[PDB]
Amino acid sequence: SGRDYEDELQSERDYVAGLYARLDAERAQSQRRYAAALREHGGTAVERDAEVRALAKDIARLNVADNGLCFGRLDTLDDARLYIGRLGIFDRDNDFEPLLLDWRAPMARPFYVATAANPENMRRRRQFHTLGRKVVDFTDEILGRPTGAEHDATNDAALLAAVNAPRGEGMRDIVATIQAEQDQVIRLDHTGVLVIEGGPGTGKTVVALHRVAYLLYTYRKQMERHGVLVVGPTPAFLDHIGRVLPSLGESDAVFMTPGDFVPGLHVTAEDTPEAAEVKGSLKILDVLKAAVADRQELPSEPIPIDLSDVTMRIDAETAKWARDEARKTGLPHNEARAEFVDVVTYVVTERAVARIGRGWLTRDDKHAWEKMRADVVGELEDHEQFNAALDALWPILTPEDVLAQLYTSHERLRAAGAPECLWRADGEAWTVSDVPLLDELVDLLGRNKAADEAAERERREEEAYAAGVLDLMDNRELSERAAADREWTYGHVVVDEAQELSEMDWRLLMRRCPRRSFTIVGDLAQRRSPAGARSWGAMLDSYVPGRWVYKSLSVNYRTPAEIMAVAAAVLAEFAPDATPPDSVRACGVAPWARQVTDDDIASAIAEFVSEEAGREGTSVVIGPPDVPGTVPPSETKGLEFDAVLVVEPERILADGPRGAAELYVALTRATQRLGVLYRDALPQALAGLA
Repeated sequence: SGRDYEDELQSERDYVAGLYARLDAERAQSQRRYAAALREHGGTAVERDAEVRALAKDIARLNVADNGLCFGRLDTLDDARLYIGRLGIFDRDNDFEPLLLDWRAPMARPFYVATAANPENMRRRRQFHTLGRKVVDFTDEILGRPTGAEHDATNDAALLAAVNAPRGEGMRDIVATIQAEQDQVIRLDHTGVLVIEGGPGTGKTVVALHRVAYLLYTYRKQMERHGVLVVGPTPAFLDHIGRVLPSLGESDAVFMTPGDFVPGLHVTAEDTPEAAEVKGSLKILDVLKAAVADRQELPSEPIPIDLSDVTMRIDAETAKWARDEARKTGLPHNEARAEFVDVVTYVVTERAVARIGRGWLTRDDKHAWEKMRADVVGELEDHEQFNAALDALWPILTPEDVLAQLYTSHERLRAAGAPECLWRADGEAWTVSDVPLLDELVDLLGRNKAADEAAERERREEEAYAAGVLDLMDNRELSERAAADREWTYGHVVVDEAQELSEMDWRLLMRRCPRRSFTIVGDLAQRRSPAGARSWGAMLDSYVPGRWVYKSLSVNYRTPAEIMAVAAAVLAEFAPDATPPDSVRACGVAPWARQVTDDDIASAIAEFVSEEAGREGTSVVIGPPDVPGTVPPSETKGLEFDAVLVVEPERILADGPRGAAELYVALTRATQRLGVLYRDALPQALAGLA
């Protein structure tokens, strides 16, 4: 925040205001011509209709571009300024100098594909963050070795400028290496599944978003109507993405946490690690199917049907055989219900007619036999007891019913083949591991056609009553339509912190992306989830074996080396095979530790809070929920802060079998300074932090 930035922003605001003035002038001219064409067009009806439609299309085109007219600016190496927006605007008075470029024009291509290691003759790319007509702010990206001058809202420019290292045995530009790796990630031709993995502080998220922007510009024909699915660990991370997400053209993005997959349901609770592991693996699919198959009951004792004349019954043999036929049909449960009903009806009807036709009737009397069968079927259809018995043997199911009955009772649990770990008192107390099972049960169960039809006709009847005429009887945004439907298929899927996704989450995401375009971002060592990935292949080979590309970003520049010494020391203990990233930037202040006493903890935390108010940037306190004014490390899993104050490393390191990774994430969050307080002693680590 500074007067220079404010003045540059004001200049850009004035330019955008002039653009909007031109927009309004053109819209006024178009509206006047539209009225004139409606009222006084002397041509034929077809010509009048054509001109009126052209003007209406023009007016609609102007209106849709009113919001967020301008995307940003390109500063060429030759100092030429190009403005990129939703529409092209030209001066007829000066031979059509473009005041604004339509983002799809070739001259606007660099705004999407340009990179800091293979620039398209451009010096700088500036992005405008806007609301309505006003520019809320702007952010600069320098396509070279930045000097840390211009404001970027990501600090990458200043941090890269703050690089510090000797030339080395072989002279290396260091910065150019980072630019080259990020470019080679971004400009990759492979449009299939891509995996980006790098140590913390390498800015993997922004690189991935740049890759997404490049893909969505290059292949806009194949993806723009399908949109993007951005999956994040926490809502705050998705707000961060919303802040830093580059231009997508006319496309749109749908933001979801793994607990948001089921439309209309939000879940935050976490299971025990054992239950999480069993629910996350694909071998739960064997349980779920079994849990469905168990709902197809059989009579305990024969069920009297009591036809008006022949006192029929349905028995174990008939029910068993009809259930086998329905299962063989291969349709979902709520669809195979119809086959089950049909088979039982046929068996009962044939027995009943054979009884009625005793002596005098035989199958060779084809017509009499068929009409007798039709009569008996008609009588059965309205037979309340028969229908109730069938509904008791093969009920219509919903996913919540299946999972609640499965979790709440040990009998159905054993029948499905699940272990005792899954039992819980409350069936419908959903947890993040249940969401993919609920989604899969929608495919396993399906819809019952007759029930939906009856509900529709009823709804029409009550709506006619409400309208008071009883006796006489979408234009949504891409994200709105996409998030409301589970069947929506996305053109691209972005997953950051992807190591936390279990096998079932990957199954769901692949179900929602048949095109198999994925940008997967994460770091395996940082995994906190019990069911997370141990290796990318184990997750991705079930879908794209040998057709997924791996890229890495070893160089680390955003987070100081001094705290990285401690982070690498911890990494050496909870993961002996792990190799930390190459740190190429030391801070001006080393991290610090102190043994804060029991009552001094609040004083120290408040002191840090007070100090960070006069500072510049953003900072946070990481600690157990038991300590006032602190957040757990998992709540910061994908974020970055200037200053972090960590509470009781020896305590948060012990919760769960994966606490060391949580502490590693917590320590590595900071970009400027790291303070830590402990109570007993250092946890046989952090010796380089004092």
